Amino acid sequence: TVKTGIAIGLNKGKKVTSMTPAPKISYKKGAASNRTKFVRSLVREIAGLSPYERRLIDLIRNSGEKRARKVAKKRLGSFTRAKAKVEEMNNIIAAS
Amino acid sequence: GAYKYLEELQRKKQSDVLRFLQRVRVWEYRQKNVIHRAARPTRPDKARRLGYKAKQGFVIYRVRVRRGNRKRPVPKGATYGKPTNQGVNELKYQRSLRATAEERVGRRAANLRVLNSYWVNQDSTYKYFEVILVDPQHKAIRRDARYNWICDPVHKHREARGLTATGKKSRGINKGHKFNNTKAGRRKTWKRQNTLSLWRYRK
Amino acid sequence: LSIRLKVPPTIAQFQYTLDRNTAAETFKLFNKYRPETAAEKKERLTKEDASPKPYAVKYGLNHVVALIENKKAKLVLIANDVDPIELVVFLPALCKKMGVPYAIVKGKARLGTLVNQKTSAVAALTEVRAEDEAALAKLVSTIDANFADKYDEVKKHWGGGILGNKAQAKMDKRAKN
Amino acid sequence: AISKNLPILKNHFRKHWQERVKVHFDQAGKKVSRRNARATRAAKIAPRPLDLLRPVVRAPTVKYNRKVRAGRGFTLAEVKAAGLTAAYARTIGIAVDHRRQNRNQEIFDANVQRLKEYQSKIIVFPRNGKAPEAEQVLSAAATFPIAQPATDVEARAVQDNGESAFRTLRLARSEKKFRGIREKRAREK
RNA sequence: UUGACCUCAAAUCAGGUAGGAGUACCCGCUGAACUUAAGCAUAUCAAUAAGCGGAGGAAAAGAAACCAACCGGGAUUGCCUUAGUAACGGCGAGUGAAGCGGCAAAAGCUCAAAUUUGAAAUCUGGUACCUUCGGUGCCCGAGUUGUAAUUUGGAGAGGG
RNA sequence: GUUCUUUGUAAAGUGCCUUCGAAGAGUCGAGUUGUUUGGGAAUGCAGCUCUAAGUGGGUGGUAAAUUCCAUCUAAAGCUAA
RNA sequence: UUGACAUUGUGAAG
Ligand SMILES: [Cl-]
Ligand SMILES: [Mg+2]
Ligand SMILES: [Mg+2]
Ligand SMILES: [Mg+2]
Ligand SMILES: [Mg+2]
Ligand SMILES: [Mg+2]
Ligand SMILES: [Mg+2]
Ligand SMILES: [Mg+2]
Ligand SMILES: [Mg+2]
Ligand SMILES: [Mg+2]
Ligand SMILES: [Mg+2]
Ligand SMILES: [Mg+2]
Ligand SMILES: [Mg+2]
Ligand SMILES: [Mg+2]
Ligand SMILES: [Mg+2]
Ligand SMILES: [Mg+2]
Ligand SMILES: [Mg+2]
Ligand SMILES: [Mg+2]
Repeated sequence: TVKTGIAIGLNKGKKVTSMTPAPKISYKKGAASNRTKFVRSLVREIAGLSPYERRLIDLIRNSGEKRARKVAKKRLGSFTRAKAKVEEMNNIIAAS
Repeated sequence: GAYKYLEELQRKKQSDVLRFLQRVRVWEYRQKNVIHRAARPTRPDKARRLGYKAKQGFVIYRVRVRRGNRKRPVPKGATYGKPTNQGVNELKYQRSLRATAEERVGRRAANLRVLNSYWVNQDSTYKYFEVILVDPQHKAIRRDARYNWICDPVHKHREARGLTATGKKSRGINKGHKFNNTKAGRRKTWKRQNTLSLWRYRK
Repeated sequence: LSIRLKVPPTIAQFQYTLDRNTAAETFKLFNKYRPETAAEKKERLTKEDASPKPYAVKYGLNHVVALIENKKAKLVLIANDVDPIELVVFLPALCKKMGVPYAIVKGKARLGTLVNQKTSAVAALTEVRAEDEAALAKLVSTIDANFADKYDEVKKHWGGGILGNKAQAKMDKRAKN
Repeated sequence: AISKNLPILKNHFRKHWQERVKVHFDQAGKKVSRRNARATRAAKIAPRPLDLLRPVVRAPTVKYNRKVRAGRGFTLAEVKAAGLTAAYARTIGIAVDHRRQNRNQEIFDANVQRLKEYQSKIIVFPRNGKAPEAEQVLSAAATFPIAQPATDVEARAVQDNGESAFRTLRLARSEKKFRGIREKRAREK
């Protein structure tokens, strides 16, 4: 991660004596805690499953995991959120 | 505390328990007047994070507003202009339905100040909102340091000028290159960019 | 309208309340641990660790929920009349998870009158005097058999679906002929 | 309206521009007002220097990174290294910027030195209220100017290894261009 | 029978508050056409005039879900500049910002989300008195479906 | 500048060790329609439909899959020149 | 005017 010392190339830039700043607590905003993990687990067993989540579970058992992502992408937004949702449904299926 | 559980449970809007509650409550709201006083918040957890406190001087109102687009109110659809302005049906109001509900409650109680509002329910015809209002004349508010800023005359009819949370979003009051048109006010920015500046010793 | 529709099990569990005989004994024990009134507060303050350790009923939704999560509540009373039902709808599951016995009792106004409030919506006992240990254990066994031990089966049962008086007669008539 | 050999003009005057003409007739008047405001603020506020001490920072961008200028405020780490707290620093006339970070040791050392010199050249009056009269210096920036750091000595010896600088630039440029394609070939094999 | 609670009403009930005017400047909504393109419909005029709602001595914005790609900068506003530039456009007529750099002015902050639980510690009103932009005692009421103290990410909290 | 009250077994700041560290939902985001912008596989705003996550989320000015990196901390609020 | 989605739940058969 050191600079080469010249104005062009991969690690272009001037060499200076590096320092490590203290980590900022705001960088851990999305970090799970013991309190919030307990609440979310308790709510899931109370509320149950959404109608589109039930259809996703059926597709995993009957039509494979690949088609579940295609449907999950349509109900959700981006493709990255569909992958996370499918993995969440797999854990629910596994713990049964 | 129970507020943490309420926050997470409110996010499961399509669960069986919340579907039952939303069907019963939407019927009850439809039977009441379009604007009516609410005895207590329906979502106490949501009210607290928007600034509500359970003390004298805080008032909750419930309001019902019609959904859909804004039909251009011209007779028989005639616009009398160029074809680019002949649209009538597919036009959209530039302010949200939440703002419309907030403004109408403000006129009903002109002695109060609107703090915030939140969504509660909706059907095909209507959306339902609850509005938080503060009494600027009550001594429990005027003697409280955290809330007596609302008593300043500069904060009269905040919802009419779009100074509330929903008003600032519709105005595009945000930072970054995405909001270059409306960072400091769209019309103020336009005036600055369309002004001819001349000095005594011409440049 | 709330009884014509099918009630989900999470809400339907609140239709079962403590019976009159055991509820009367429940309030008899709780009435021995009333919080001190403002008048009793004044005499205590002017006398003042010159005071003995107090024993009183714990109340307050945020206060009681924290007590359950820390394994400190020995018995929790739940009102069935909370109009924003979400405030208390999760308590039976939370108590079941933490192993704290609970009872759905009839009347938020009645819970309030034992804590000098108009309404309370929740009450709990954390520490009881030695002379009342036997009474508390007898109540817990009776209360557990009605709510805690039946939680698994109640969670699977839907409520509601009751027809009106005239609709019931019409259906019964068609079934007979 | 096009004739003769003339440049193409782009004068933007097709709106109601005459309604939005701003002539600065009050340029001299505003200078008098600003000087009056500075004079009345200096007398009103304190024998304080009318401005806060600022740190020295590196200007961003490859076009301006060769110069140092005044930043907004000293970092939390910089004020801690000087032996004071952020809350107390603000009341003594030191600007504190909590969102700036330290990654350069040279900049960090320079800002620490500035804080040391500032504390040695000021007198903090006690809160009792004695407040002996002192001469008011109107500019802390003038008292503590910012200087460009030295880079090299005036003359040295010629140390040539025979390698061409032009060749070095070409090879470094070529290495970056083909880095991705070469890695793919190695991965495939 | 009696007494609570919840919700909903009434009173020339006790005390308050809103309307209208002004509107140069300020915050929003709504919204043209003449005109230009040598015709004309997209475009342009213009996110303008007219219409409607709402403030102040300023308003608004404001302490980053920012800019950057640098050895990084560091709330907002304004001036000089960037620049008639990147870009948009029957790519026609025309339109058109932003980062950096210099300067003016500089100022920072707090709620929600935690059990005071060996003590609702909080507050409106009434009444008596007083050193009256308020204070004290007392009495009802609000409030546990949460009023104070404590902590707002730069952190911070429980123990030693 | 002088003077009357001790506020207070009050309040605040600073070192080291250990366990923790709660952070805003019909919202973000996505599709579509209209309007708007210099913003161009779509700059902002709004209607309808769908509707999240917690080592997460937004942004990095050409759509997409995959692998990294940088940078901030939205959906709550006040504030002179 | 026609279709789709939302409003939109409950039970049975072909
Ligand atoms: Cl808030
Ligand atoms: Mg940060
Ligand atoms: Mg009266
Ligand atoms: Mg404006
Ligand atoms: Mg023409
Ligand atoms: Mg002509
Ligand atoms: Mg013509
Ligand atoms: Mg006008
Ligand atoms: Mg005035
Ligand atoms: Mg001014
Ligand atoms: Mg202001
Ligand atoms: Mg911040
Ligand atoms: Mg800035
Ligand atoms: Mg234009
Ligand atoms: Mg428009
Ligand atoms: Mg890119
Ligand atoms: Mg594109
Ligand atoms: Mg503001």
